[PDB]
Amino acid sequence: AFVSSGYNPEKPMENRISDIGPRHASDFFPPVIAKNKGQWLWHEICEPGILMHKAESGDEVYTVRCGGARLMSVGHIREICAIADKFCGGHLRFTTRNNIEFMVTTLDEAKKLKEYLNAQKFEGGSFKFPVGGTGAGITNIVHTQGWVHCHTPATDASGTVKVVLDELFEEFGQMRMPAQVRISMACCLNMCGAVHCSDIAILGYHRKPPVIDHEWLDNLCEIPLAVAACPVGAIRPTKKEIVTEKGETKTVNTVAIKNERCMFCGNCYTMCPSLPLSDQTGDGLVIMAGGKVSNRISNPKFSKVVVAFIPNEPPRWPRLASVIRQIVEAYAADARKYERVGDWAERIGWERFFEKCELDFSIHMIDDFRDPAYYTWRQTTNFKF
Amino acid sequence: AFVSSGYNPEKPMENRISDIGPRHASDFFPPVIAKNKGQWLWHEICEPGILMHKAESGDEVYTVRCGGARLMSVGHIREICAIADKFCGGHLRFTTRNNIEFMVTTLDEAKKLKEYLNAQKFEGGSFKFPVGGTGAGITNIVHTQGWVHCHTPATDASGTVKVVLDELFEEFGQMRMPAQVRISMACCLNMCGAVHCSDIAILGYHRKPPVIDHEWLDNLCEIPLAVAACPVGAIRPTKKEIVTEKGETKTVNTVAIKNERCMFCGNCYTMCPSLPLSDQTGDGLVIMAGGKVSNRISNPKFSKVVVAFIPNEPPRWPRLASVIRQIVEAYAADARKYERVGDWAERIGWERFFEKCELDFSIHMIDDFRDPAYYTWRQTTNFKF
Amino acid sequence: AKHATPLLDQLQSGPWPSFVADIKEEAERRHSNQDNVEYQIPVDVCDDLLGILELKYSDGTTHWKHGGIVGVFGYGGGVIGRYCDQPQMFPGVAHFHTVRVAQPAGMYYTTDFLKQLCDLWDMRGSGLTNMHGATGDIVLLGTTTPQLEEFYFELTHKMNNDLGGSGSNLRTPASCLGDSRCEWACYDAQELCYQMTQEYQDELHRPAFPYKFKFKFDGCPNGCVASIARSDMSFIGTWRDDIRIDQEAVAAYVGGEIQPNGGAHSGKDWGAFDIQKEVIDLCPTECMWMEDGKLQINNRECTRCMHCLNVMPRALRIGNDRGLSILVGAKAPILDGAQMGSLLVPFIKVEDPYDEIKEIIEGIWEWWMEEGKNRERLGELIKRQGLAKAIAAVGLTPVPQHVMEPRHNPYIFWKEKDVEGGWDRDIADYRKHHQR
Amino acid sequence: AKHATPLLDQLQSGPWPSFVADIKEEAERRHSNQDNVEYQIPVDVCDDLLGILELKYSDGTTHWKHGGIVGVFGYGGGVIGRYCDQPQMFPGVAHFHTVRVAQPAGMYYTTDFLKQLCDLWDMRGSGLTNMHGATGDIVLLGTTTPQLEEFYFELTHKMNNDLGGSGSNLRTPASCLGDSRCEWACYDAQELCYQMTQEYQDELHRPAFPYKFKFKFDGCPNGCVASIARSDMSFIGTWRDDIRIDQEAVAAYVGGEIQPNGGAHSGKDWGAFDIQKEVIDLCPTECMWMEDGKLQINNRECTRCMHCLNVMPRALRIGNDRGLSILVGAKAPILDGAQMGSLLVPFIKVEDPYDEIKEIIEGIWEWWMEEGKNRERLGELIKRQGLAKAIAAVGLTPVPQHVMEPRHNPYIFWKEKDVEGGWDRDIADYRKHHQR
Amino acid sequence: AMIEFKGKSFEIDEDGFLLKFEDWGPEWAEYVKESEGISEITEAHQQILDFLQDYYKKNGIAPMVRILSKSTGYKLKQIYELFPSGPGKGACKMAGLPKPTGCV
Amino acid sequence: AMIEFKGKSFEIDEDGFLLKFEDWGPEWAEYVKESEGISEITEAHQQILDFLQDYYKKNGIAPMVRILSKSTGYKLKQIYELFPSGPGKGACKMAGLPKPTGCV
Ligand code: SRM
Ligand code: SRM
Ligand code: SRM
Ligand code: SF4
Repeated sequence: AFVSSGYNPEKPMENRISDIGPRHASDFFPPVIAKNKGQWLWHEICEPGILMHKAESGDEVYTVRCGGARLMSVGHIREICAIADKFCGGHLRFTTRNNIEFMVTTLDEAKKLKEYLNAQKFEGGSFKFPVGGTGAGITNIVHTQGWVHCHTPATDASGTVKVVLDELFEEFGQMRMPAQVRISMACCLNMCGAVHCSDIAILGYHRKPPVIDHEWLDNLCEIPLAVAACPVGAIRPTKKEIVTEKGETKTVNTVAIKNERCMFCGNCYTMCPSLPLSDQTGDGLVIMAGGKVSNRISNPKFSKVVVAFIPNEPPRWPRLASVIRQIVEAYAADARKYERVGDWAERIGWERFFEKCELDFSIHMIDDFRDPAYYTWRQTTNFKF
Repeated sequence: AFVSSGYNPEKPMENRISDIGPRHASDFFPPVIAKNKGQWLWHEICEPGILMHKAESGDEVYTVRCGGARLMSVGHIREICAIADKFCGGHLRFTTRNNIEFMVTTLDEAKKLKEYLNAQKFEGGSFKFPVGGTGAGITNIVHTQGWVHCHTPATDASGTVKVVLDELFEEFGQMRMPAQVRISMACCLNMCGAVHCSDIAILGYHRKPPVIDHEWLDNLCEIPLAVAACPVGAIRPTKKEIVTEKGETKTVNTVAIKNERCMFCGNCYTMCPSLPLSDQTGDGLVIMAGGKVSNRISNPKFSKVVVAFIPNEPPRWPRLASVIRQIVEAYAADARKYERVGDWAERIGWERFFEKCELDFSIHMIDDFRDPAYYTWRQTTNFKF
Repeated sequence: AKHATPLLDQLQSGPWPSFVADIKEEAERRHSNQDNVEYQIPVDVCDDLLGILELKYSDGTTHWKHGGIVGVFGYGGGVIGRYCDQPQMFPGVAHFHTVRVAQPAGMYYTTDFLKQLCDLWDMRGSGLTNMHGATGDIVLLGTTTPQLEEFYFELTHKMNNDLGGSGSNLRTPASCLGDSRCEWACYDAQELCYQMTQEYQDELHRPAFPYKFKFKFDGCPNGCVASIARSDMSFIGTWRDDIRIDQEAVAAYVGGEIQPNGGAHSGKDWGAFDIQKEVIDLCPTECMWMEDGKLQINNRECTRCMHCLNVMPRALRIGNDRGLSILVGAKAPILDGAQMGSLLVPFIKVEDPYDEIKEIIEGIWEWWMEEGKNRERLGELIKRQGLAKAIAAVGLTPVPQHVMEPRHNPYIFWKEKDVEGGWDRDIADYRKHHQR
Repeated sequence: AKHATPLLDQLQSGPWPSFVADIKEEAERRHSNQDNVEYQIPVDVCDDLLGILELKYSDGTTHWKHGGIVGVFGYGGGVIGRYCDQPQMFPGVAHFHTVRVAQPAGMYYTTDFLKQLCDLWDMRGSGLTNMHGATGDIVLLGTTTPQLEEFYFELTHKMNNDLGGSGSNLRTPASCLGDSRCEWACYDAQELCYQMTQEYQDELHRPAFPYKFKFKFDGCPNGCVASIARSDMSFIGTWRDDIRIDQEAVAAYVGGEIQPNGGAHSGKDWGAFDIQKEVIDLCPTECMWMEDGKLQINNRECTRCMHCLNVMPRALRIGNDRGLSILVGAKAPILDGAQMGSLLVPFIKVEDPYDEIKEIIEGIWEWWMEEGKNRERLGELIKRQGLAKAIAAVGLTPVPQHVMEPRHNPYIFWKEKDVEGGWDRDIADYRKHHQR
Repeated sequence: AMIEFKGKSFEIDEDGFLLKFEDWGPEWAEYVKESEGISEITEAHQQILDFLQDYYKKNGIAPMVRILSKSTGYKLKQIYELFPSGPGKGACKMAGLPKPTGCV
Repeated sequence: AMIEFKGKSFEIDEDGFLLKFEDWGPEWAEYVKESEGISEITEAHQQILDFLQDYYKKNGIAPMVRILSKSTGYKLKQIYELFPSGPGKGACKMAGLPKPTGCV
C-alpha cells in the first residue's frame, strides 16, 4: 500500500528541488484584482460581511467574508473551492484572522452569495460559512494548537474558541460595537499569536511547579539550558541520590526547583522533557484585555490581566463564555464610538473597568516583575472612588 | 576665650534635655493667621509678589513674597527681623522654595512694603529682597550644598543658582509664563531636593571612573559595602600588589573597577573615602526638563534628560545661563495656558521639544538602564518628521 | 465512530462552524474512501485524533509526548514532529507531524492549486489542515515520518511550492493584502514580502541564528498583519507629504450623503455624522480644523495615525511621497517580557531590488548573530546592549524620533574618547590637591 | 579681606541676592565685632570659607574631606561633620560642621525666636545658615566639634528647641503651610506633621532603620511640599464628597468680573476668561459641563486633580468629607531608580490622636525594619518584595485603585494554599497517564 | 525501543536519538548514518562528531551553530554537505547527544 | 595624627577613629572611652565590642543595627545606655572599626 512519489531513499539528494519559496500571489489574483492592483480609491461595507472597493478605473470589487474554524479538513477546503468555482471563477482568499473571502463583480452577486453561504450547515446545526466579520462587530478569534497537537498547552484552543464564538455569535454578523473587537487565544504563555496585543485575550495558565523526572533529566536534557530557561532563577543544578524504576540506587546530575520561586511559565519544560507541569485542576485560563496593534488615535497597547483564573471546564467552558460576554456587554454599552476596549479602559480608569465589568481584583493583577513593575502602580492621587 | 554654656563634659548626661522636637507653629503665627486658621475661603494674587487671602469672618491677610538666597548670614536674618519688626508686628515665614513671606492687614501696607523691600541692595547692586515668586512666572531655585559644604558635588549649587536667577531675573517679579516654572538644582545624583521632579533641572554630572586609593581602601572602607554600592555591578573585590608611598611592597585587599562598565554615579565614593572621582574637566552639568509634583490635569512626571553635558565654567557659567533661557523662551512662546513644561513637551512630542528648544540629541538621551529602558523607546509609527 | 466522543460531542451544536463536525465528516470520508485513494498513513487517523483529544478533555492534560525532531534532507526546519503518548490506545496518531507549507502573500488562491494540495494531503497525510498558521504558513496537520520525503517530493515537483520555516531561523514572512485590495497600501507589501522571502531562502531553510526571527509587512499603520507585535523586524507603510483632501467629498460626509468609516458602524444608532466630534476632536495631535466648510490639516503635526482616513475613506487619501518605517524587537514574553517593535528607521523608500532595506536587515543580523546569546531574541539583545547599539548597527545616528521619551534616570555612559583627558588618572595627582 | 577672591567677586553683581555679597558682609561684621561677642570658633571662619570656595572655583573640585562622624551624646544623628582638605591654607574651616535644627511646621517665625537663635549661632558658630534645608531643617552652617555640646545645651535649655534628623533614621518631617493660610487644606497639615514628629522623636534621634525614612504632609493634591517625590511616606489631603459650587461666582467669572486662577496669569494677554476652554475642556475626566449658565460636575468621576478649583478659587471649594491618601516609596535614583510615592491607602480620616495613621506608619516600619537590606529604601523593598506585601503589611486588601494598570506580563505567582491539590506531585502519578 | 546493531544494544527514542549518553559505542554512528543520508563516515564527519561529544562532555550542552562553525572550521554550508539534516538532526544525533529541544 | 596612650601608639583621624584595624590593641578601647562618655568598660560593653570585631573580621563590614541587637540581645535603648553616642560613633569607634560612611 506504500506508493512512492519518485523520491529515492538510496539517492536522497538527486532530483531534489529546494529553496524555491512560496508562489507569487499574482498566480492567483481574480482578474479584477490583477487589473486594478495599486489603483484602489476607496471602500465601503455594503452590509455585514460584504465590502466593496472602487478603483481609479471605475471598476468595483465585492468581497464576501465568512467565518472559518481555522482547523479544517480537505473535504471542507474542497467545498470552499466548489463554492468559489460556481460563484467566483475559481478564485478566493483567506484573511489574517482566518476568515474566508470570496470576490465577485456586482452587489447583486455578492448578496446571492451571502444568502447561499448562510444556508450551509454541518450535521449538528453549525453554520459552515457564517457571513460577517466586517466593521464594528466581533470577528474571528486567532488561536493556537492546544490539545490537538502541542505538548506545552494548559488548555484547548479549538474548544475554547468554539465555546466563545457560539456565545458571541450574533455579534459576528452585525456591526453594533463601538469598534471592531479582536478576541485572541493562546494555550500557554508562549503566546503563539496575538494574546499580548488583543482587545480581549484568553490565555492557558499553570498554577503548579514542574514535576521532576530525576531518573531521566540528565539523559534527556541539557541541564544548563533548563537552568537558563527560568525568568526568575528558580532553577539550579544539583546532584541527587535516587532509586530508579528498576529499584537500583544511584546518584545523578539533576535540577532542584524552589517551589516558592516558581510562577509556572512552563519554559523549563520546553527546554527539558523531564520537567512536565500540566495538571487537570491547576491548569486553567487567564483573561486579558485592552491591547491593540493599530496606531489609530492611540498607540499600540499591551493587553492587561483582568481575570486571574477561570477553571478549565471541557467541553463547554461555561464560566469562560460567561466572563467574555460580560466584558463585551459592559464595553459595548459604555464605550464611546471608535474606542477600542483598551481606549475605553484607560479613559474611564481601570478602577472603573473592574466595576463596570463586575470583575474581582486581587494580588494577581499587581505587577511584581522586575524594576518595570514599579511603573504600573499609581503614582498620583488621581483615582476615582 | 572658650566660654562654657553650663554643660559639664565631666558629667555629660546630667541636666540633658532631649527628645523635645520642634516648636509648635502656633508659637509664631500672626494674630490674623491664628484667628482664621482653618476658615479660609479664597485667595487672589494682587500683583507680582503680593498675595491676598479672604477668611469666612471677612478678615483679609496680605502676603508679600521676596527672594532668598537660601544660604544667608545671621546679619541677613537680623535684617529680615528688622523689616518684620517695623512692618509686620515681628512675624514672618519662609516658603517650601525658600522665599521669604511677610504678612500685613491691608493692600496699601502690602504695596508700601513691596516698594521698601525692592529698594534694598547689597554692595555690588544685587537686590536684598526682590519681590516676586507668585503666579505664572519663575520662582526661586531649590538647590543643594555644592562646594560650600559637601564632599560629593560635581559642581556648585550657590554659584550656578546665582547665574541662572540673574539670567532669568525679570521673570521673578512678573507673571508671563503659561504656568509657574519650577527650576531646581543638585550637585550630584543623590539629587537632594527636586531635580527628578522639576520643570527644568540642573544636575552636577561626572564623566570619569573613580581613582582608586589602593593603599588606604581596606583600612578606610567596608569593601562589600563599596561593591554593593554599584547600580550596574562594575566593582568586584580583589587582591593587589602595591608599592606604598613609603616604598614598601605589600599586597592588600582592595577593589577593581571595569572602566567600560562604570557610569560615574559616585555612589561607591559615598561609601568609600578611597574612591574619589571629582575632576575639573570631566565634571559638569546635565539638564533635565518636564517633571512636576502636582496632580493638576496630568499626573506627577519625572524630568527627562535634554542636555547631555554643559561644562562647568566658574564663576559665571555662561553656557548654562544661555541654555536655560533658551529652554524657557521656547516654552513661554509656544505652550498653552496652564501647561507645565512636561505638559507642553509631551503634547507636542519630544521630537518637537528638541527642535523648538534647538537642543542637540544624542546616544546620551536614550534610556539603557535595565528592563524599564525599553518602555521609553517608540513602539508606534506615531511620530512627527 | 471508532471511539466514543461524549465530551467532544457537545461541540457539535451551536452556530459557529464546528471543528468537531468537520473532523467527524473527514473520518467518514476516509472510511467510505469513495475515490479509492491509497492512503499512506492509517485510515482511521482522524478517528484516533478525536479519541486522544476526547481523552484530553476527560483528563484535562495534553497527550502529545515532548518535542520531536523530523524533517527533509537539506532543510533544518519546516516540520514540527509529534508523537502521541498513548500509541497503543491510539495507533493512528502514533506519528502526527505538522508540515509548514509556504503561502502566497495575502493568501490568495485558485481552486486549481488548493485542489492539487488537497489531493496530495488526502493521500499522504491526515486530510486535516490549519488555514492558516499564526505566522502565515499553510499548515498540514498530521503525517508519518516515512511520508515526509514523499510529500516534499510531490510538493516541489508537481506543485512548485516550498516548505516554510521553523527553528532558529528566518521564519515565514507574512504581509497584509497590501495594494491588491486596499486604498491605503503605501507600498506593494505582498511584493516586498515575496522578494524578501526569496532573497533569504537559505536563512529560512537552514537555521543559522541564535534564535528565531520573523518579518511582517503592513502597508500602513492600521497593522492588519500585526507586524508591530509579532515580528522581530516590522515594516509599516507611511507617507511623508500631505494628506490629499477632496473637499466636495468632505461636504457630502457633512451633509449625510456618505456613511462615515465606510458603514462600519451601521448596526447601531450613533446619530448623524458630526465631523467635529468624529474627526476634528479625535485627531491625536489636534492638527485639523474646519474653515468655511472646508477641512484643513496641518500635516507637519500629523503623526499619520490613520484615524481621519479611516473615518472618511472617500475624502481623504494617503500622500504621494511614500515608503515605510522599520521597527525592531517585538516578541512574546519569555524570557524578559513581551515587546512590540521599537522605531529604528523612521522612513525609507521602497524600490526594487530593495538594496537599502536589505542593508538594514543584514546589518541587524550581522550584529545579532555575533552578540546574541543562545535563545536570545533580537528584542532581548536590544535591551541587553541598548537601542543605541541597534541604531549604530544599521549605520544611523540617534534622532529624537528613536524615543517616546528621553530617559529620566541619570545613569549615563560616556565613551572615553568623548571625555577631555580620558580616564587614565593617578591617585598621586589627586592627593596633591586634596589631603587624606 | 583675608583672601583674594577674583572668581567669586564676579558673583557680587547682577540682580539676584548675592550669597557672596552676604558672606563678605558677615566676614566683615566678625572682623569689626561691634557687639564684643566672644567668638567660640575662628573669627575668620567666613574669610576662610570664601578662600576655600574660591580655590574650588579655580580648580573645579570640592575641598571637603570625605564624611565626618560628630554629634551630641544621646543622639546618633543631627550633625553633619565636615573637615576641609587643606587645613593649613584654611584653618578657619578646619572643622566646619552643619547642625540641623528642628523647624516649626510651615516655617512661621517671630523675630524674638530668630534673633535669639542668631545670638546663639553668632557666638558658637560661623554666623552662616541655610533657611531652609531641603528636608525642612533650619541649617546652621559651620562650627567646631567642641562647640557642638555647648550650642546644644543653649538651644535646649534657653530656646526649647531640638535637633533635626540625619542618618538611617526618621528624618525631620515637613508640611505645606496647610490651613494656616490656604482655602484648600483638607486637614491640619501642620498639626499632623507636628504630632508625628513628637510621636517618633526616638526613631528620629537614634537611627534604628535599614536606611533613612522621610515624612511629608501635603494639605491637598497641589503638593506644595512635594511629598509625592520627596518622602518615603507621603500624606496628601483630599475629600470624597462633592465640590461645592457657588453659581453666582461662576457667573461672575464668566462675565469677566473675577480674574481666573487668582490673577496668576495677569502678566500676559491670554484673552478674556473662557470657562469652556480653561476649565470644562481641560478637566482630565471630562466630568464637567455648563447647563443653562450653571456649572455641573459629575463628582463620581472627579479624580480631585484640583484644576477647576485652582482656576476658580472664588467659585469652587473642596468637599466637606475630608481626609488624606498615603503613598509609599518615593526616593532619588540610587540605587535602583527614582521613585515617586505609590498609592497605598486611598482615604483615611484625620483625627487626633491619629491612631489609624500611626497604625499604617508602624505596619510599614515593622515590615521594613525586619526585611530591609542594608541601605535599601522602602521603595526598593517594595520593588523587591512587591506592592502586595506593602498592602498586606498595613492590613489592607488589594483594590484596583492600587494600580495605574494591571500587569501585562503574565508571570503570576500563586500561593500553594490557593491552588486545588497543592504542589506535592509525584512523577509516577504523571507517568501512569503519559508515556515517556 | 531497544535496537541491535553488530551485536551491540542501544536504547533509542522515536527519532532515533540515543537515550543514554553513557551507553554510547563506536558502533552508534555506523548504525545511524543510513537514516541520516550518509554512505560512510569521513574524517570531516568525525572531526564534527568528536567536537560535539567533547563539547557536551565539558559544558553539558550542545554548542551554538556559530560556535560549531568557528571551532571546527566548517561553514554551515559544508556541515549540510556532510550532514544533509543539519547540525541538529544529523550531527548531534550521530554524536550521541540529546535531541535538541525548544521550538524547533 | 599619631597619639600615645600607656606607651602604645595609634594612628587616628579627626574623628577619633582607628585608621588601621590591624594596628589594634587592648589599649585602644581604654584610650577612647573618655571621649565617648564611659567611666569603665563593663562586661556588657565588651560583648558588644567583641561582636563588632568578630563580625568585621568575618564579613568585612559593620553589622546592621538589627543584626547587632539580635546577635548580642541588647536592644537599641540599651546600646545607648552603654554607648551614649550610639552604635556607630561609640561602639564601632571603641571596637577599632572603620568610620561609618554614607548619608550619616
Ligand atoms: C545624602 C546627603 N544629603 Fe540629601 N540632603 C537634603 C535633602 C535630600 C532630599 C529631599 C528632601 O529630603 O526633601 C533627597 C531626595 C529624596 C530622598 O530622600 O531620596 C536627598 C537625597 C540623598 C541621597 C540619595 C538617597 C537615595 O538615593 O535613596 C543621599 C545618599 C545616601 O543617602 O547615601 C543623600 N541625600 N537628600 C538636605 C538636608 C537638609 C535638612 O536637614 O533639611 C541637604 C542638606 C540638601 C540641602 O542643601 O538642603 C542634603 C544634603 C546631603 C549631604 C550632606 C551635605 C552637607 O555637607 O551638609 C549628604 C548627607 C551627603 C553625605 O554627607 O554623604
Ligand atoms: C514555540 C512554538 N510555537 Fe509559536 N507558533 C506560531 C506562531 C507564533 C507567534 C506569532 C507569529 O509568528 O505571528 C508567536 C509570538 C511572536 C514571537 O515570535 O515571539 C509565537 C511564540 C512562540 C514562543 C515564544 C518565543 C518568545 O517568547 O520569544 C515559543 C517558545 C520558543 O521559541 O522556545 C514558540 N512559539 N509563535 C504558529 C506557527 C505556524 C506557522 O504559521 O507556521 C503556531 C503553530 C500557532 C498556530 O496555531 O498557528 C505556533 C506553535 C508553536 C508550538 C507548537 C506547534 C505545533 O504544531 O504543535 C511550538 C513549536 C512549541 C514547541 O513545539 O516547542
Ligand atoms: C482582510 C484584512 C486584511 C488581510 O486579510 O490581509 C483586513 C481588511 C481591512 N482592514 Fe484591517 N484587515 C484585516 C486585519 C486587521 C488586523 C489584524 C488582526 O486583527 O489580527 C488589525 C489590527 C487589530 C488591532 O488594531 O489590534 C486591523 C486593523 C484595521 C484598522 C484599525 C483598527 C480599528 O478598528 O480602529 C482599520 C481602520 C478601520 O477599520 O476603520 C482597518 C481597516 C481595514 C480595511 C477597511 C482596509 C481597506 O481599506 O480595504 C479592510 C476591511 C475592514 C473590515 O472588514 O471592516 N483594519 N486589520 C484582515 C481582516 C481580518 C478578519 O478576517 O476579520
Ligand atoms: S498643598 Fe494644598 S493645602 Fe497645602 S498650601 Fe498647597 S494648595 Fe494649600
